[PDB]
Amino acid sequence: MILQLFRRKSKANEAIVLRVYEVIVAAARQKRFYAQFQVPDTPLGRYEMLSLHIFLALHRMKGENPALNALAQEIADEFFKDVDHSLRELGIGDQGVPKRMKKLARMFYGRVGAYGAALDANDAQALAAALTRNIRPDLEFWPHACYLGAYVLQCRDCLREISDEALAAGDISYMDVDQVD
Ligand SMILES: [Mg+2]
Ligand SMILES: [Mg+2]
Repeated sequence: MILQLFRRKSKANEAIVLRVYEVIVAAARQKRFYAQFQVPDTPLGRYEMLSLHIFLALHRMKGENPALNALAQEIADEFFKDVDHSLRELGIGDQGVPKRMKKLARMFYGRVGAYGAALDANDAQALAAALTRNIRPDLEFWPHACYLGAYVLQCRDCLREISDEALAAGDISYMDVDQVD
C-alpha cells in the first residue's frame, strides 16, 4: 500500500503547487496596483508585485511544520525559475553576469527582509518606507505607499488565520485590493 500512497500524494503535490502558485500570480496582477497606486507597469515593477506576494506566502509558511516548509521550498523554486526567464526576456543571461542566480536570490531575500521586520513589529511607517524604497525610490514621498501597506498588513492577517492543514492542502487566499479603504 505504501507505494500507491506515495504515488497518489506525489501527484497531488504537483497539483497543489500549481494552484498555489497561480493564486499568488493572480494576486500580484490586480489592476489597482498599476492604475490608482502608481506601481510601474514595467518588467521591474511587475517583479516588485510578484516578489511581495511570494514573500507573504513564505513568511506565513516558515516554521516547524514539515509540510508547510516543503510547500515554501516548492513556491521558492517556481519563483526563481520564473525570474530566471524574466531576466532572459531583457537580455540578462550569463554572458557578463556570472553568479546570476545567486545574485538574484540575494536581491530577493535581502530586499524583502524589511517587509518581514515591519510586519513582525506591526510598524506601518516602517512598512511604507520599505515599500517606497523598493518600488518608488524616485519619489521622496509616495502618496499611495500607506494604501499598499494597509493591503499588505491585511494579507498577513488573513494568511495567519488559515489553518496549517488547509494551507498545506492548497487553500491559500489574499485580500481583494479593490476593497481596501
Ligand atoms: Mg516542484
Ligand atoms: Mg513572466
